[PDB]
Amino acid sequence: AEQFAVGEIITDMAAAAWKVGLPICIYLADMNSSESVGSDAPCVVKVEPSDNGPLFTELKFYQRAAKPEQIQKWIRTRKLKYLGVPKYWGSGLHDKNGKSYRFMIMDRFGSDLQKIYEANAKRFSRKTVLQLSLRILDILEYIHEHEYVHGDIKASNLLLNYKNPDQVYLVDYGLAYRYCPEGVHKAYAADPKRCHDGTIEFTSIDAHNGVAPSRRGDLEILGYCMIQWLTGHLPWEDNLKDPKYVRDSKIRYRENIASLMDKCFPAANAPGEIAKYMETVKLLDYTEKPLYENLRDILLQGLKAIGSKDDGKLDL
Repeated sequence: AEQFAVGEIITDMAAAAWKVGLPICIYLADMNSSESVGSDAPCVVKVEPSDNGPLFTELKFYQRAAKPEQIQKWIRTRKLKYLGVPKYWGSGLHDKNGKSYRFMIMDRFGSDLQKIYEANAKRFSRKTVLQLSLRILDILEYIHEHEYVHGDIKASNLLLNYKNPDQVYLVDYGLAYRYCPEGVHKAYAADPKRCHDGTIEFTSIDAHNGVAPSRRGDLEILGYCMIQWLTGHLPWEDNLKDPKYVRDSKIRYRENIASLMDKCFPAANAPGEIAKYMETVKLLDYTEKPLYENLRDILLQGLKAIGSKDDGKLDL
């Protein structure tokens, strides 16, 4: 079922016109023109059945949090170079072959980080890991301040800007969670209308305990990615078919972070900014607002330690 005739012009709810291209159900897209949509198209159009739950969830997040001017204004005020939240360009409803579809136009990207990680024999340098994590912290602060948590940070959800390999973006908000609607934090409890536990090797202890994801969970997920990226491994990676095992290790390692460091890093040679990062996340209550700038400054010490600085170079 081809949802679009290639090269057709579609108009979104605000009457903005777009041309649809070849796929990369996501298709290359661009502004309406006499010219065809090329391989170097700046946008993609995602189309799903109108009854698809995740697309609606993702679209609401994009409308609410990723308006182009909204993002630019944040970038300018917080004095960032960029912000890795993809931009929302429009959406609508598309009926084809007697069925109803929903579509959304968003930024197009280059490679995901997982392909790059694997091509590098599953290692990122300390430099690369710290630079990635600083920008992810910028992203998490932004979405958290707009009432959402992601719940599933990982390399395959991190894409490079297709025209700038030093900018990384966090994608996939189909199972993102609105933890703070109208400024009222969700209680420490399960959400019946939510099925997802994240990705098993990276997910939060909260998620393992069947509680809705919150801000501390996102920072914890990022913690586990940092270790994975630095070392090629997590301690519980042998037994991911048993979520009981994975939660148990996580809980015990949270209780003793030095033993996590000893386990994951050689000898007596563990990067202290990572330990400090995890110690800081461990102190967070379920409903508590992280001190994002403190977390960034902890990472900045890692860079100072290795003879570098936050120069924006991901060094991939």
